[PDB]
Amino acid sequence: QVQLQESGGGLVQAGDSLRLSCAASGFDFDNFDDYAIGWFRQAPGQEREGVSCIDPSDGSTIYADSAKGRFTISSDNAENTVYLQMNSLKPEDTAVYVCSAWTLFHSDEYWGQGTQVTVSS
Amino acid sequence: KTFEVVFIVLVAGSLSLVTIIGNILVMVSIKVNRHLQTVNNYFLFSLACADLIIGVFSMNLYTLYTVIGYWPLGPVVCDLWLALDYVVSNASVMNLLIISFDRYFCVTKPLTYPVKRTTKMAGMMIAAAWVLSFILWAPAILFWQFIVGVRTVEDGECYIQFFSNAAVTFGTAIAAFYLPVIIMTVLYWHISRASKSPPPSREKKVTRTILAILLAFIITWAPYNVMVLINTFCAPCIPNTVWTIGYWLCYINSTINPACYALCNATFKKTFKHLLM
Ligand SMILES: C[N+](C)(C)CC#CCOC1=NOCC1
Repeated sequence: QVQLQESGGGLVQAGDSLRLSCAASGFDFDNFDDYAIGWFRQAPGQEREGVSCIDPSDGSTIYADSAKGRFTISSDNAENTVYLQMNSLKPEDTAVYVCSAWTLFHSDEYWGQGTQVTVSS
Repeated sequence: KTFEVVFIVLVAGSLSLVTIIGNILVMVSIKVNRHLQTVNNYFLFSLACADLIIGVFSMNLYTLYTVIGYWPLGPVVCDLWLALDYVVSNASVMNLLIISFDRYFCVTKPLTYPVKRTTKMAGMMIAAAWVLSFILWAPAILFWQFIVGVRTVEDGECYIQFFSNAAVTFGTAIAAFYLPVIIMTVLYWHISRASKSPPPSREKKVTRTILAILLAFIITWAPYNVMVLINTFCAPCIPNTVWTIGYWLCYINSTINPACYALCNATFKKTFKHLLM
């Protein structure tokens, strides 16, 4: 079955940009195409809010009202790996970024482990 | 003609058997597998529970009722069995309904709702389903003879005696099937049309699965719910055979539920197969 690993976790000064990449693996009788993938950030003690979400099958982009205009998401359908690039960061985006995958109607729900993104200044 | 009467207990009996086994596998595979223990599957748990009670009690008692020729168990357990059956079947339907709602909100609010919705809310909506079902069916079923002053139910047969009175029959039936099927179908329409924008996979698979679900609910629950309306105008209108088949068609929904909701998911079946060996 599938487990999802993250990257791009590092320090950045205000105004800079990062690229978090989530790689999924371990497909059998199910396809990476059959999973819609999103990025969730968690601040210290705060709600596990969802930043953005993408459906690779359709290419349909759905962002949150907080990260619209700065964050851009896409993927590599053949490689089964998604890419979220965020631009012009503020120190308000300091959180652990985990990777989620829901199948249609949330039956097969998966989370990753996450990567730390600390923004300076 | 003697062969005929055993074949029916074999078919209906084995169907009941398969029903309870299936839903037991659902409950078990949810409590055992921690991965599929999402909020969405709590509704599946309640559903499988209702379908289990339906599977073991309703199905076999109606099997007995039909195979004997009459209801020999007495007025007490007739009123009881009918109250139970109607309540937990209405509970199944309300479950499906609340599942529909949940899926709608999971679709429209893609990131906010799945986080905002907690387990407590799930338990609340489940309890609400069972409570509403019970309130709508139970008190009207048992105390319909205390209010009228006579048990209209024949000595041999066992039916709901409010069926003679159309005025209540319609109002109860619609709040159980018609209204809920309207709601389910309309917000599933909202799901299909809003989610996926000839369309390659999204609209295709969504429309497919939604179609299968709605087709199941309808093909099973409609025939009886429309025959209940037929018989409310004329008593000798419907043959007991056809009536029986309406009843059973209603029962087999509780058999097919683990196929439209659980096994329709990829993982659930994989979790199921280990229970074999
Ligand atoms: C149909 N049966 C009598 C077997 C069980 C029942 C009931 C009451 O509620 C509902 N009927 O159809 C939809 C829900």
